[PDB]
Formats: sequence, C-alpha cells, structure tokens
Amino acid sequence: NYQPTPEDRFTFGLWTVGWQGRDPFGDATRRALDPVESVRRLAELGAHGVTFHDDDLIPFGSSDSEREEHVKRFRQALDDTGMKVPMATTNLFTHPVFKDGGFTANDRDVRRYALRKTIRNIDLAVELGAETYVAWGGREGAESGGAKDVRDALDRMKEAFDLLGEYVTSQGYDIRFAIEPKPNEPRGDILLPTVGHALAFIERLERPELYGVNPEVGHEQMAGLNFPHGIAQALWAGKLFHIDLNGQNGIKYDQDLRFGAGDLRAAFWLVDLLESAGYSGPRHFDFKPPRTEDFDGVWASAAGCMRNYLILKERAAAFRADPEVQEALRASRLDELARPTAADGLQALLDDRSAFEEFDVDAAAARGMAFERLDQLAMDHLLGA
Amino acid sequence: NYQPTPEDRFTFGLWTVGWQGRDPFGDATRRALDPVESVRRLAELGAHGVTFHDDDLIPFGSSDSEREEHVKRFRQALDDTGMKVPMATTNLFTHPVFKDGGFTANDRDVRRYALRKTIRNIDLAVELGAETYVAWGGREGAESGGAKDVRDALDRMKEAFDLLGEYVTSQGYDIRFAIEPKPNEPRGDILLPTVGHALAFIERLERPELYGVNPEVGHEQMAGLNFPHGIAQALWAGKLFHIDLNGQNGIKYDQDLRFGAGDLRAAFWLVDLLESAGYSGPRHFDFKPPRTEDFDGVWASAAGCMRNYLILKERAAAFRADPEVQEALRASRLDELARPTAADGLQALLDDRSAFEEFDVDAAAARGMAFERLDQLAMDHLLGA
Amino acid sequence: NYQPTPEDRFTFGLWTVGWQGRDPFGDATRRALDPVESVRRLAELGAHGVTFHDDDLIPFGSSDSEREEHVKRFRQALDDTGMKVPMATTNLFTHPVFKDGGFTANDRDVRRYALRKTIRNIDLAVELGAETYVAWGGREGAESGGAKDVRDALDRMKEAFDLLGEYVTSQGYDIRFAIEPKPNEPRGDILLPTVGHALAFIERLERPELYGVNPEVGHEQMAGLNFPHGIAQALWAGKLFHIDLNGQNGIKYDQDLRFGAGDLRAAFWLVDLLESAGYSGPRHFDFKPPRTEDFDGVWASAAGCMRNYLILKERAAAFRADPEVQEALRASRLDELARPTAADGLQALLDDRSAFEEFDVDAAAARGMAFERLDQLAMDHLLGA
Amino acid sequence: NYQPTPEDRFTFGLWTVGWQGRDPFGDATRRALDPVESVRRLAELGAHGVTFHDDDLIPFGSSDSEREEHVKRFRQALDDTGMKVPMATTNLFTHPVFKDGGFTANDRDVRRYALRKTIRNIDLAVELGAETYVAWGGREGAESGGAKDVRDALDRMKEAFDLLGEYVTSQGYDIRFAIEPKPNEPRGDILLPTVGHALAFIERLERPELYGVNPEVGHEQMAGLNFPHGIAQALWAGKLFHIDLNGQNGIKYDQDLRFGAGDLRAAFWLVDLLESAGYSGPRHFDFKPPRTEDFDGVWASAAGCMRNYLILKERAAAFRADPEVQEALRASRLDELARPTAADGLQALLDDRSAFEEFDVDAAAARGMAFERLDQLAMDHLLGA
Ligand SMILES: [Mn+2]
Ligand SMILES: [Mn+2]
Ligand SMILES: [Mn+2]
Ligand SMILES: [Mn+2]
Repeated sequence: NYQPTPEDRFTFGLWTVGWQGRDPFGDATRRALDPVESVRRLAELGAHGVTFHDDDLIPFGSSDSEREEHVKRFRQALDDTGMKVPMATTNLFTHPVFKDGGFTANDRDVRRYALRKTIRNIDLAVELGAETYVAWGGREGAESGGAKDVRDALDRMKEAFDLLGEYVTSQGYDIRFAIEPKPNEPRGDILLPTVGHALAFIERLERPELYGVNPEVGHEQMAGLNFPHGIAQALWAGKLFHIDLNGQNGIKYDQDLRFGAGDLRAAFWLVDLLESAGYSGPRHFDFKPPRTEDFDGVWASAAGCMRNYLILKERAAAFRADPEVQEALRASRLDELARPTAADGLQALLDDRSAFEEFDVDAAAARGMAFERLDQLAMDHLLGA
Repeated sequence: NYQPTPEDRFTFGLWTVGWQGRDPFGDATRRALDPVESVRRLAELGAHGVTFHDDDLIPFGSSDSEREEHVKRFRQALDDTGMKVPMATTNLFTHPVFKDGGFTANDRDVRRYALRKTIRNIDLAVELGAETYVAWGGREGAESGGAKDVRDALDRMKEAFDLLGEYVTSQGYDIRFAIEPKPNEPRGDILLPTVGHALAFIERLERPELYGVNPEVGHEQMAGLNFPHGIAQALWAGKLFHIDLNGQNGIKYDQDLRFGAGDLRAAFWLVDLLESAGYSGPRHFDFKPPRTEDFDGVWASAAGCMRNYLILKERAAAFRADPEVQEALRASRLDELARPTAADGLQALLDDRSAFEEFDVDAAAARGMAFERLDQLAMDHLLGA
Repeated sequence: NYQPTPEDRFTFGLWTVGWQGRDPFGDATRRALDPVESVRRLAELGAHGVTFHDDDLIPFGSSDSEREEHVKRFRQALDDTGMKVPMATTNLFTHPVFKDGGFTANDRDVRRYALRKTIRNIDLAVELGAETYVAWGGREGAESGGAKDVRDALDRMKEAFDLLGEYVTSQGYDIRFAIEPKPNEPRGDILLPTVGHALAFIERLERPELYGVNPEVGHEQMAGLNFPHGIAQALWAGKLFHIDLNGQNGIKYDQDLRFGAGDLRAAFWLVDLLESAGYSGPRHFDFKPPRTEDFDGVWASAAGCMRNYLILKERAAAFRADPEVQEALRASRLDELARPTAADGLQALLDDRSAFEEFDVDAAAARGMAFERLDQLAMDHLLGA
Repeated sequence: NYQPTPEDRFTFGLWTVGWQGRDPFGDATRRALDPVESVRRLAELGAHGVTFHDDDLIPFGSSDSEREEHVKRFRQALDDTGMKVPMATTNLFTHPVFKDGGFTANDRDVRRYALRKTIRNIDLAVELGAETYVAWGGREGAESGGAKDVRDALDRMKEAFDLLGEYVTSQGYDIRFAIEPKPNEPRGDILLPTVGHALAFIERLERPELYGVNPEVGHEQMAGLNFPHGIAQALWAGKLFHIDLNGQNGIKYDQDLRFGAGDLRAAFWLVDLLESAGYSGPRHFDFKPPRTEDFDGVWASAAGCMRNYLILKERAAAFRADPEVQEALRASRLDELARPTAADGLQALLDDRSAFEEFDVDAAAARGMAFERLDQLAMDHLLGA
C-alpha cells in the first residue's frame, strides 16, 4: 500500500537525511552520514535520486586528490543502485566568507569567488547527470535598510546569472538554472523573496529561457502565500523547472517538516495540481528529520515524505475521477472559467448591449457559486469518506 | 514647518477621507461626503490631486443625465482649485455581482460586464487627466482550492488586460495601467498577491510596456515582506508607475493606517529610496481615517499623512548628506556593491587565480561589514539625535 | 454515514447561517433570515441548539412590545423543535456608539450603557436556558499606542466583569461567563488577545470561578499559536466553558471558514483532545458561509461543519484505539510524561546521584524520541490509509 | 548626548555580545569571548550589569576545580568594575540530552537532571547577587500533535516550578523566578507561548508570589501581539519581574535585533510605559550582534541598544510633559478611562435611566475620539518635530 517506486521521481538532498541536528539553539543530535550510505539507504526506500551541495559531497578545502576520491565513491554508489542526480546546488551560505551574500556580497572579491565556486560545481553537476542547477540566495539580503542598495544588488545578481548562463552556453551544457525563493532567514529579508519576485527577475536576464524557479512549500507559506497558486503561476509561465516539497506550520522560522505535515489541505491541492498539470520533473523533498530522532527516525521520516505524496496522489485522482465532483465543478462554472472572455474581439464586446446596457446585474448577483459543496467533496475524498 | 504644497505630489482617493466607517463588524460612524467638498478641503490642506473609483463619483446605476451632472460638479471643483486627477480605478468589488471576481469571475458574462464597466471609466479617467489606471483585483481569488483553476484564471486575467491595452491603443490614449497587488482579503488568497507576482504577470502580456505596478505599503507587509526592497525591484524593472502609501502593523487584516504609522523605519527607508531614486509620480495615500474619528479627525489624519512624508523626507536627506554617513557607507562597501563583479568577462574570471585558487577566504571572512554603526547613524537621523 | 444528531451537541449562532455577506469591501449577497427559519432549518440538519446576540434576535431599538413579540416567536420555534439555547452574548460592537469599546470605552457613559445592555440580555439568556454567557470584546483595544492606557482599561474590564458577577450572584442565576479572545480585528490590537491573556485576567476577578474562556479556532491561529495546546491549557486550568469551532488559513483577517477547513491537522488534534479529555460542552460553530454562496450553500456549509467534526472524531478514535499507536506512544514515552518527576521529594531528588553526578547524559542524549513514526501513524489514520 | 550610566540599569547576557555567529545555516564568524573581557568592556560602555547561563560561564562538564576557577575569575572582574549580576538562568536547550525539553522532557530522568542542573545554578545566582532567576523553556514543546500530551506536560512544568519554589524557600533565598515566554523556535510550538499563557500558568503554582514573567520584545511580536499591551498586563498583574529588550521585524524567526530596531513605534510606547509606570528592574538587552559584524561592531551594537533606550526615554518624557499632549489626552478622554464605571454600585447602575432608557446613543456615537491628533503628536515628539 502506497509503496514508492523510482518511477515516482522522489529525490532527496544529501543535507536532508544527513542533517546532524544543529539548530540556532542546539548542538548536533546525530553523527554525520557517509554520502554513500545515504545513496544506498534511499535507494532501498524507493527513491529515484539524490541531490547535493558541493560541500555536502566534498569537504570544504579538499585538494583535488581528496575531491576526486570523494566523487569516485559517490559515483560508484550511484552506479550500484541506479540512483539519479537530477539537481545540484552550491553552498554559498555556511562559510563565514559568505556572511553578507555570495553573488550580491558587498565585497567584490567574495562575489567573484562565489561565481568560481559555483562554476566548479556546475561541471560536476553536469558530469553526474543534473538537469537543473539551483540557486538559493540565502545570504543575499540585509538585516537593516542601509546595508544593501537593492537596485545595485539586483544588478550584481543579474550579472552573476548572466555569466553563469554564458558559461553553460559556451560549454555546450544542457543544464538549466532554478532560483529557489525564500522570504527571510538567515537574512532578515532575502532578495527575490517569493516565486513571483524570482519569476519577474528572470524576465530581465539575458537568456531568460535558461532560468526557472525551484519553489519550496514552506518558503511561500513563510510569507503566508498560497503555495498551489504560486505553483500554478510558475506552471502558467512555463518555469516550473523543479520543486521542493515539505511541511510548514505557517509564518515562523523555516521548519522543513516532512511533506504532508504543516498544511495538509494545501499539500492535497498541490499534488492535485502537479498531477493534473502533468509536471514531470523531480518530486524533491527538502525537509529536515527533527533533531529529536535517531537514524531509524530519519529513514521513517524520509519514507513518510514519499508515502504522504502517494496517498494525496491517490485522493486527488479519485476527486477528479468522481462524477459527483465533475457535476459540482460544472455547478461552480469551472468550465466557464476556461472559456475566452471575448474571443469575439474588442469591437464586438464594445457593441454588445447584453454585456452592459442590458446586463441583468441582479440575476447574475443572485446565482450562488456552490463552492461549499465542491469543497466538502474535496474534503471527503481527502479524508476517504 | 513641514507644510505640504502641491509640488509635493500628495494625492488621496475619494474613498479615503470619504470612508464612512463601516467595517466587517460595524456600521458607519460618519455621514457620506460630497466629492466636491473633498476636493476643496484637500486642496486647502495642500494636496496635489484626488483619485476615484467610478462608483465613488457616480452612484452605481446612474442614467447618463445624473452621471453627466455628477461629473460636471466634480469637473467644476477641480477647475476652481487646480486639483489634478493623476489616477483612476474601477470598483469591481462592492457589488454582489462581483462576488467571485471581475476579470476572473467564473461566470463569463460577469467578466464581459467587468470589462465594459472598466472601459467606460477609462474614457472618463483620460478626459479628467489621469496618467495611470489602476487594477485592484480584490475579488480575483478563492477561499478554497477547487473553486478556481489558477492557470485558467491567469488566462482570463491576461485576456482582460490585453483587451484593455488594445482599447487604449486604438483610442490613442496616453494612459498606462498599474496593478495594485494584495495577498489576501476580501478573498482568502488573491491572485497576483505581491509586487513580484504582478511584475512576472506583466511580462506575459502582449504589450508589457503599457503596464506597471501600483504597490501599497500595507499589502506587502501583510505578507511580511520588505516594502522598500519590493519597491526597489519595481524601480529596477522600470515599472513603478504609481505607489500607495499608508501604515500597517504587520501580518493581519488590511489596516490602511495613515502613512508613517505601522512600520516607522520601513517608511523612512521607503522615502529614502523614492527620493534617492528620483521617483516623480504621485505620492498617493490609500489610507482610512479610523472610524473612531469625526470629520475633524478625518482631515487631521489626511494632514498627518503628508506631514509624516515630509519629516521622513527631511531626515532621509540629512542622512544621505551627512559625511559621517558617507564614510560609514564606504566602510560597509556599498560603493563596491555598485562595481561590476566581472566586467573583465567570463574567461578573465575563469583564469583569475586570486578569485579562487589563491583567494584568502579567511582574510575576507574576517572583515566586519560595519552594518551596525551604519544603521545606528540612520536611527540617529530619523530620531533627530 | 457521519450523520449529525442532537446528542453530538452541535450549535450555531444566528449570525452564522444568517450572515448576509457584507464584508469591508462588499455589499450583502443574501437577504436576511428569519431567526425562526434558522431554528427550524438547523434542527432539520441535526443541530442541538442555537446561540444569539441580543441584536440578532431583537432589532436594535425595539420597544418592549416588539421585543416581547420577537422573543415569543423565537421561543415558539425552539419549543416546536426541542432546540436548546446553550449560550448567548451581547452585541457591543456594531453600533457606532461602541466605536471605542463597550466595557473599556474611554467614555464613561458608554461603559455604563454597555453594562445595562448586557444585563438586560443576561435575564433573557437565562430565561431561554443559557448555561454560558460570552463576552467578545471586539472593540476593546486601540489602533495607536496613546489612545488607551491599558492598565486603566483592564481596571474597567475587571470592574465590568465584577459587576456582572455580582448581578448573576444576586439574581440566583446558574449562568457562567466565558471570554472569547481575539488578537486583533476590528481593532488594531484587542485587549485579552489570546486564551492565555484571558485566563490570566480571570484570576484577578473577584469571583474567578464564575468565568472561563470561549476560545475560537481561528482567533488563536491569527496569532500563529497552536489551538490544541491552548485548549489543553484551558482544560488544564479547568476553564473550558465553551468553544468556537471554525477554520482559518493562518495569520490574516478572521476568515470564519467552516470547521475542518484551514488547518486540517490541527482540527484533528483538537477533536482528539476534546474527545480524549471528555469535554461535554457545546460544539459551537462560529463560522461564516462565504458570500459566494446562496442559501442552499449556506446550509451545505453548516452541514459540512458538523460532518467534518464527525469524520475527525472517527479518525481520532481509531488512532487512539490502534495497538500500533499504543506501542508507538510508549516508544515515545508519552507514558513517562504522565509520571511525577520527583514524587520522592526535593530532598530525595537533591541526594540522588543518578540524577546528576552519575547521570549518563550521553546515553540519554542518544535515545531517539520516535516522534516521526508516531506522527505518520496519526497521518495514516486521519487520511484513512 | 544620550550617554548611558549605571543608574540606567542596562544589562546584557554573556551570550549576547559573546554570540559567535553560528545560525542554522552558518558557521561562527567570531572567536569566543572571555566572560571576563565582556564584563570589563560592558562596564566601559556604561552597563549596570551582566547576566549568564550556567554554561556561558562554566564549560559544560567542568569538574569543581575548573568550575571554581571560572567563577573566581568572573567574581574578580565584577569586583573590579562594580558590575551587578541581577539575573541568571540555566541552559536547558543546547545539549542534545535536552532535545525534547528539560522540565517537560518525555524522559523522566532528563527531567530530574534538568532540575538538578538548575538547582546548582540557583545557588550560584544567589551568591553572585541575582534578584531574578529566569526559566526559558525553549525545548518544552513539540513539532507534531501526538508527541506531547500538553495537560501532562503542564503537570510536569508545574511540578518542576513547585519544587524550585520549595528549594529557594527552604534555603532562605530572596530570589524570585521569571518565565520568559516564546511562541515557537526551536520547537514548532513552545508551551506557555505568550506573556498571557505564562501569567495564567503562574496562578496555578503553589506559591504564585515567587513567580513573574520576563517578557521579550521579539517573542510577543513573533505572535503578532502588541508588546506594550502585554507588558501593561504583566504590570497590572504585578508580575513584571524583569524584561528583555530587543528588536524584531514581525512574524518570522527570532531576530534578536538591537533595541529600537524592528518596530520603532512600539519601542517608543514600551519606554513610555516602563517609565510612566515606574518600572525599576533591569533594562536587559537579549539581542544578537549580527554575524556580519566584527568585535568592533559587537560593541557598537551594544551601545546602540542603550542609546536607543535613552533617546526614546527622552522623547516619551517630552510627549507626556507637553501641555498640547495633555490637552489632546483630555480631548480623547483618557482621563475618563481612569474613572470607575460604576462606583455608585450595581443597584444604582440598574436604576439609572440615563444609562439606558434615556441614554442618547446617537449624541454619544457622534463624539469623535480625536485619536489621530493625539497620535500625530506622539509621532512629532518621537521624530523631534
Ligand atoms: Mn526550507
Ligand atoms: Mn489597503
Ligand atoms: Mn472569528
Ligand atoms: Mn529572542
């Protein structure tokens, strides 16, 4: 029942199941994991792949020999399991050098270092088979209003992403970029704080088609926004290159709960959308097994992620398949919503008297939308009633 | 001291000082105002202009004779005072017909009615002298996940804005459109919920250059976002067509407090940005005099709005002019932030050994950003210390 | 399946299913309801009772003859259906006189009027059979810091509740009082903003035992707080006199969605607590059928409320009954949590070397809490997997 | 100008200026500080005292010899400067043993260890001169609903605080306890999440008079609550034993910005209240110098804290002293708010016809509260206009 299989495209970061449990107020509650053990245990669970930061795989400051050896080990384990690496990313946030940002650090040399550090890991991402390269600008921001001229910072952010797009263009790489937005934490306000701000930013890049969004459930909910709506707008724009799934209990610190926790109904509507829309990219879980757990709880957490996706997937499909739902959708005119407002054209619209001078504004006002009956049907399918 | 004058470009909606005090839990605490009296009292205060919804000026359902008479009165008062009308908008939210939206109402005929209702008021806006026409889609949204297919809704939203852009193009009008984003209320989630989502949406329109944003202080703060940063990104994109100023005490219902209340420091940084960047559009106050006030408190509220702008304007200018601030900005490398990261080009960057192999990551990590001293200087100027 | 019956104790306010749909931005989308029709339609649905404000039943300003007639009608309908009135309340918020508060209005005569208005409705509540009288101080608060001396306001709030407690004591009434807390809206900050603040306030009253809390799901979630935890603390203190059930999607305006919407998991844990703890008071639904609905949607909304309670009640019971859950609870030491920490006494504790000098802090640190497996079991039962 | 002196009662934790800069996503950006250096540098700045956790002063796991030596050093430095230690606290949150709580850890032996660890530091706090002992239950809580039976947890919390109260009673100590509330982080929901919940909890303790609250600016604002109002309610209840001052930009992770940042107006009203009410306890700053700073920025941060208090103190005093403010307060009837509502008694109230039957509800409704003019006066004094 609800057993995950690699065709489900479930992926996990090395940093997720390998989180040692240090939080702002606490020390690690778990010993570090061998990336190789993660690969094999995740493959046993039914995962489709893993993702990594450069420094999850290669300890910061490794000479090429060590680095090569760390990669050969990781490469070996993927070979033995058939595990994919669909996405990679750079750690531009842990090391104190990045304390004011990577690509938008006030210090010019830190910015050039961040780009060299990322270019090095793009080569490795592509060699390992990554379709998407993620930019999380967790340190691009400020705690106070004078510390960052945001228009200059967006110049530097644009300049960095333009250079990376020129790099993958000159190398011949197929990889595309996804910005992962976050409204705040660890900076007091982070640049490109929501899906929307990142989508707007991409349109100003030099090669907009190389760039998409990698939205995370909990980051949009940290702004109180509706994650299914924002995903729908990324899909609408054609930019849902990737997605991070997890749970969040509203506006507060980034919890990275497992997927299905936090906002259960929004997780349902998310799965309904991803499946209805035919999203075919990774179902990536960017979660943190709570530091209250041992390693047995870490893997139970990872399995819950996939399991909750598959239950929601089952309930959303039965919702859409249900003829009572089909009838309720028509009673609430979701059909009419897909009809062009004025395919007859502006001039036709302007001369239509039934659209204004002779519009029965009160007969129209009196037609109930029947949204409650529809929603209680969605509730019944979610709960299995 | 801090007396407002029409060159300051301070404008007010008819619905602001004319709010009668009905809230979700309460009846009106003030009698309705004559638009004409508003015009004259605001001109006495030092306002530069007024804005209106169609139904603030012409009672809904007025035959052309009444409508013409209401406009002749309003036209007369503007003539007598020299008051400008820089912006207008349509009321697509009060009347029960709009209970599921205007441009994205599930009901097709309501959508066509909303467009005819807006086209009629565009003609009036232009005749009265409006540079900007604002779309607030307060009813475009949902309370539940199945009630609205967001990708279809954005099709209809795009189709409506494309038709309005075709309308003003065929008439020869100079007017441009500004979306006013709002994350929620009166709908549980509103489409295009932030500056960012609206900027992304505009890039998909057919004539993107006709459309900008009209951001409101309190709406971005209802998502917990940094209003100065989002304004900086609108400015960066070249889309700050208009702006709504007011106060908001964080994430909660839309308060529409007067400007300067709510987040005092963010109001300071906002004014610093608008003035540094050279924004030359209206300083529009979309506030609500609390229903605790009489009409004497209504005008004191309107005056406070302008007064708090002018005090902040004075403090932000002295901040920038202060050589100690100038030195602190250089100590925090805001200068370096304006320097191209790699004007030498990708290949130069790639072969720079001082940007990676020979980067002293620890000397760079050890340089303090000096943001605290900078911010305490901004605090001292704000408070006049 | 999940059909509600009067033994379930489901009650509804006259103002819930009778909400006409006016919100801050919109006009009514439904005609007013006859209280008598509400009584009969709710009884048909399976409700146990109704609640009312004075002005939901008697139009404000009714001479005694009309008032008597409105009560005789309502009394008649209850007789015909067997509908209970377990709780009543006073409207101290709609009328403009209450614009700065009722019991804490700065104006002394408004305060005395509020008490007379409430005393009049206490007599009616008791005659109709009310066990609980609710105080919602929606207008007790401020939009700005100088407008209200909060220590003086709490003096007046205490003085009002002390007088009402002296009133019901002298009349011989069995009725008890419940404060319904709300953090904000319609005032910018409301006094006694959470369950906790109200519980603290009651301890300073003269007859603390006459007063409890009437918490609402959405009001605590408007502060981002955990409604099951706060209910647990009310229960712990012995003060859960009543409860308002509904849905809320986080920190934003008060939505009054139907129960089960908003935070689905928190609704589950709430029902688990109310049923485990043996709460035997009303399951009162203080919700608002969205103004998008017609009267058919209003009753479907009311039925959904009761239905979602009964599904959650079924899932929470199967969770507790499940031996796998029982074993998981013991693995996570919920049993140990119910054990006195030091029933052996302070001196025994102080001389226990195994509690400090010889405590294996690292064997204890290494025992995983097994909370993930427990929570995935709760998820499986909720979803029916 | 605004130079702090020890009579101002400004205190700082060892953990504040000694924060090394590790956050959930980052490594330390500063080397550790010698407690002794902190004492001397803070005394040079004008501080009145320092506070500590046990493990800020004595490295966890120190034999008595080391421990004694660490205390002799710290004792020496206080002697040389005259620095007070008004408050101490226990670290029950860093070490992995406390991962599920201290006093409410599901594991009974961890609970007994937490009490022994705290009792040991109470002896040291008193010897060093502490008036207040603070309990921050940062690990008392849950991430999921089944992991903690909140009623049992409050039994254990009550049992622990009852034992500590029995301990200081038997030793003859003058010290009193203050709970520092926090709504969330590092746990998903923390028990006793607000000032109110903690005040309610104290009333159920065995010796309620030994216990007060230690509220923090940022923790109540993380729930979106009004920190001046909650402080007013602590003062009203007679429980403001201590207070933590800092800045917070709304609902998001705990920022611990320096005091005066975050919500500038609320900081003003806070100082106005503390000074008007005559609070005479420590002005304790529980802030974190951002990890972007070097040690020079750390001390500039600490100085800004005290400086912003003294500027606000100056502006609030001039506000209250201003006869125009005095007149505006009377126009808004803050005077009437301090008048007993019904000192004439219930029966007098009940027979007053001018309080109901003959109340001019509409003349009263028509009197404007004049809150806007009052608030703009408070704004003018704050900004120095
Ligand atoms: Mn995250
Ligand atoms: Mn607004
Ligand atoms: Mn409510
Ligand atoms: Mn804090």
